[PDB]
Amino acid sequence: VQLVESGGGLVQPGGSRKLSCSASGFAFSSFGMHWVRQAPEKGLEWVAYISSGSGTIYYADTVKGRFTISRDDPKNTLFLQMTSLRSEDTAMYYCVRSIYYYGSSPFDFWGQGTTLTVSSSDIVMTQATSSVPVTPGESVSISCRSSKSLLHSNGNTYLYWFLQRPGQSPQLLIYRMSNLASGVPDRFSGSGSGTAFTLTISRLEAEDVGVYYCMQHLEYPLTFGAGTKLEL
Amino acid sequence: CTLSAEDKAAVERSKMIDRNLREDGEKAAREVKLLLLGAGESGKSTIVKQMKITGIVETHFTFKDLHFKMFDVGGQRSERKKWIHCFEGVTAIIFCVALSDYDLNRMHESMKLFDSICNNKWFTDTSIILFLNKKDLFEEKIKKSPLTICYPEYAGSNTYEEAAAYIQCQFEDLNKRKDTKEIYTHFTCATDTKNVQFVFDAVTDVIIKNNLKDCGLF
Amino acid sequence: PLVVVLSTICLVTVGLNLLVLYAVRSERKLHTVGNLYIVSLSVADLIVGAVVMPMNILYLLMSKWSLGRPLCLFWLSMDYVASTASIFSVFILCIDRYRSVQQPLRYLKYRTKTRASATILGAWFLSFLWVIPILGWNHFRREDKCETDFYDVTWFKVMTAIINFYLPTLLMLWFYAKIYKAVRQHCQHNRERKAAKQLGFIMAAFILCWIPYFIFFMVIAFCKNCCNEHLHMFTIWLGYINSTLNPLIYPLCNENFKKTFKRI
Amino acid sequence: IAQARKLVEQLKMEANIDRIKVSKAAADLMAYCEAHAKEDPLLTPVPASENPF
Amino acid sequence: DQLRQEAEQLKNQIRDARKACADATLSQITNNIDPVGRIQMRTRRTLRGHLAKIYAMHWGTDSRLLVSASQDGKLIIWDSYTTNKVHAIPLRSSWVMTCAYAPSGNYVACGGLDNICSIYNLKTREGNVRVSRELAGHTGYLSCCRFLDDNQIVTSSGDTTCALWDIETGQQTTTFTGHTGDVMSLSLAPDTRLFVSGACDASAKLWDVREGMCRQTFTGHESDINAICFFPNGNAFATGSDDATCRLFDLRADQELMTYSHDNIICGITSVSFSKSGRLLLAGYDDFNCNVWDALKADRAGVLAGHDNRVSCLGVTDDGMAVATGSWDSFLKIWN
Ligand SMILES: NCCc1c[nH]cn1
Repeated sequence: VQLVESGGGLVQPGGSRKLSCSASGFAFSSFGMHWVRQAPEKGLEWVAYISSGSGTIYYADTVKGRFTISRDDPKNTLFLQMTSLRSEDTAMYYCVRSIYYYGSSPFDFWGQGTTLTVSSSDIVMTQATSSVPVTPGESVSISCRSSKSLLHSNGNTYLYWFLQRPGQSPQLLIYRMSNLASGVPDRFSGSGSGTAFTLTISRLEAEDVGVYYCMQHLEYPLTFGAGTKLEL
Repeated sequence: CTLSAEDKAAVERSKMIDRNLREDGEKAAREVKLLLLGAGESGKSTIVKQMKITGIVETHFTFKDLHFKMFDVGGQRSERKKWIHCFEGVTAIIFCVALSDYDLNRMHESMKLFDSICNNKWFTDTSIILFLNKKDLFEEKIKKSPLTICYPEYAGSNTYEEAAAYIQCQFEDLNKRKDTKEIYTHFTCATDTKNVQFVFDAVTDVIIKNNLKDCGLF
Repeated sequence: PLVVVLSTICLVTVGLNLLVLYAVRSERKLHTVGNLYIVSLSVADLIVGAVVMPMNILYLLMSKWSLGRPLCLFWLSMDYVASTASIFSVFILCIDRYRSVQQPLRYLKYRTKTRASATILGAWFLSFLWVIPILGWNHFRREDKCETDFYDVTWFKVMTAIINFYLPTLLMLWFYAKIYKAVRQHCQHNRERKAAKQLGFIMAAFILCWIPYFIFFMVIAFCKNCCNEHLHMFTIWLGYINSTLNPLIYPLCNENFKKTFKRI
Repeated sequence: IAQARKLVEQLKMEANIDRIKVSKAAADLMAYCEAHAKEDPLLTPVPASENPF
Repeated sequence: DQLRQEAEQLKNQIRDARKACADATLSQITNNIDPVGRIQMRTRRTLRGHLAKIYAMHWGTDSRLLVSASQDGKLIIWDSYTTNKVHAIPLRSSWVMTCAYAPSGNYVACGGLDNICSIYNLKTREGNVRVSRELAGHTGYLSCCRFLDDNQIVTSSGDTTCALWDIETGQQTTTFTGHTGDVMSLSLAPDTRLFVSGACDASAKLWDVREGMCRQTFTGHESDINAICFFPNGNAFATGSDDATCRLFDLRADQELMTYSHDNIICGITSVSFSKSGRLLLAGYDDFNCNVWDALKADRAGVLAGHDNRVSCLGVTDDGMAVATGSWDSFLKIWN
């Protein structure tokens, strides 16, 4: 699987750009797509969604109606056309896939992201801290809080954990608060109930350092935690 | 009730699966499914070649805007016929028996086969296209002797067409009920596209007759 | 007494039609391209029996329209819409059967349920088109009698009658005669007995129920109000009995429909 | 000489059988069907709250 | 003849040894056990979307997912809870006659008339279901795929033989022969170290997956054996005849434990399954109705009257919460 986005660059305010996400290596038509973004050294923030078949579309309330998302399934090329960009739209825009059925990991693979720069109700997810120094071999516990109770009547606690190692793109770790992602070491484990949630990392390794994130998927819009950084 | 962002996305996926299943079924009903049968050493690699071109062997040939599917049976060895019912709804049963069938007794085996498919509850209302294709050896072995060698029913003169009529004449006696199904026998020279055209005609006549039974006329 | 009998008829119609529709919803073996037309026919006859007929029954009992001008116009428009829909549903069903028989393989290239629904909705749109005059004739009368604004316009009445019963009747006769020819040639190899009986029953019911009414249509268009009113209601009730009987001809001649009804 | 030899050899092993007879194995079915009678959602209908359907 | 006489006397005396120690019937002891009343089960779910006769169906190991195969040429994986179509797979040959679900849920196997068992992978990194393997080597139509692990599968066929296959290599690891007719159904034991297969020869047999040994043989029917299943404790198995009678045999007793037959039933059983407690024997019939028998007294404690056509496949979930039934009308029904 290889999602590579193109369209990043520097643009003056008031203009319009387009970001393409040329997919390769999976059944594009069967995957819904997102456009999670990240402002410089601040945290992640969802942008848009487009379901399979282009049936459903959702936008972030910050730019709802200002961005538009279109999916070209026979060609495997997803677009997000931004109409008017302010000084706050500058960010690294990621292209994320998501497949929804009973038992899927709907945030498994995250694109390589593209850099976009611009010259000068909703559930709130809070992370306790912003930096935690630790050394290898020490078990660590990270925790973030939510406004409502994510435990849906189904029983699924729609809480997602990511990890953005320095210079890389996020990588899913726990897609429903208790289920390990694909290809991640089995030392990670998530728990927690109600509003509070915690991620425990036993036998911490050198390469596990980075800014963790907690996201909720109980209801749109999708909201990200502030971001906990493990320091070494 | 309100649904989760995921539990809705699951429901949307099911609709897409449901749409494709329905759409695919429409294409299936546009084809003519002809079950192809034959007796031992009757000649089965010569009529299939004439068409526009292991267990079950399925063949495709689009002739005059009709997509024909022909399912051969020369791959299955178990003759228990626990799989015939899977061939309900076929638009015909192309049964191939030639005049040289008494070279390898043919009376018991051949008549027992046709009595089998005319007795099957599943096939009694489907037409049976009967094929007697070639004319290269059908005359040179009739004159060897009367048909008393293995056909005691007849002990009279044995010409080509007259005796051929007797085989057909005794054939319809095999058909226990001619009220619903119809045999479309063929006596031709396996030299050209004769075989393909006859099945096309025998396929139009069975389709058109099926429409009327739906209209309540025929 | 009369109303009682009429009521029975009315109720019967509705009941029967509903059953037919329910069948085409349940079996899933009836979800063919030759049953969407029967569904349209059943819907038209259900409208006739549910919205049109009962108000007419009330009109006979009270000898006057007690529901006022708006409901008068509503009832007249529903009557014309549902009657034209019934006739055109029968016509399109006949065209379906004829094109099936004369060109079986070719039609399969264009016998998609999409085309069947398109034709059904086109016929229903043509029927609904009847509301333009019934509600806007004056733009382009006793208060106790419900009637249209054109019931004494000769040319309009003649043209509507031609477009509603006579041309469909002639084309139906032609196509059912051709279907009978095909059936006979196929039977030639008792068999033709069933086909003749069914086609005769269909056309006899249709013509015996709908020809007197359009005769009255054109005559009172010509006469300019010299005719009786009791005659009118008799012909209209024949036309309603036509929709009552339609479920007893088209869907009862199909084995799957009969089995579905037997199960219920 | 060796066509039915394997067949009878299989029959020979069908003679040396750990014979647990019909009544010896009659109670085993009864014991199991009783010891798990409380876990069967169909034999004993489950309350409408714990039923996932 | 010498071996024939030895064979004839061996069986007669072996049966005599079985008869001599045969104490009493199951009913003679379980008569005092009270019945289960009427098991009136209502159709909670109706899974629709198949456009042809449904030939096979297998429950998921988590008691929530289903697989169904149709003559339509489709293999559909449902969510039994929300009646949602998780997967839809186009099979190479429309003539499907059996299917199985991997006990880990990763793969799904299906086969039929083309003598090939196609094994598909569900949890692919590319998001679609591909064909991991095409197990070929049988010389007849296939039936009753039954996964053992993610890399070991049994298959019955109309070649009068069953076969154990190492899916990774694709070579028949073992071949169990001895039948004299098409083998219609096999059902793995709970511990996955044995299995029992019934064949059109009106006889079934217990085979060992490890040594390829005809450990036991079982007779008593007068017609084919179109269905077979294991008692939940792996010590008995019930076969569904085309004779229109079901029979519960015990592996150890070398005899039929009991017969489930009723006069009104004139047609053969198409599929057989058990309840999690080993009490309700569910038999799908050709009468277009299933039938719930009390698996210890042989009484029809209720009926799953549904479908417009004959019932082909039954399944009871791992926890016993539901009963999925299929039939030639192309509708699956989940009863509870
Ligand atoms: N019963 C309404 C008769 C009609 C329809 N269209 C014209 N006349």
